[PDB]
Amino acid sequence: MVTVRYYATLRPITKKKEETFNGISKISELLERLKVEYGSEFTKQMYDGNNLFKNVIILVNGNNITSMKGLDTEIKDDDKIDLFPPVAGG
Repeated sequence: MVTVRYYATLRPITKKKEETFNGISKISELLERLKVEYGSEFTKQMYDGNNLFKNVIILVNGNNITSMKGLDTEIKDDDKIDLFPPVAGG
């Protein structure tokens, strides 16, 4: 199982702070999963202006993906993802 943390508008969107997931082993599939599971309400609540994911900040197993991989980023055995609100959001 993989643990995911919410800090951005996603928190008040799902009414939670932490939850587990299964089936996701990559960031690319993870992000797309959030928009689907949470629906458009999440994508819109996060989309401020034009783009959001382009500024979105996600930490994989405690580390920025920008300093490694973009959408092909993978998670470690630890399985831990963090979602924070981008400078464009809010």
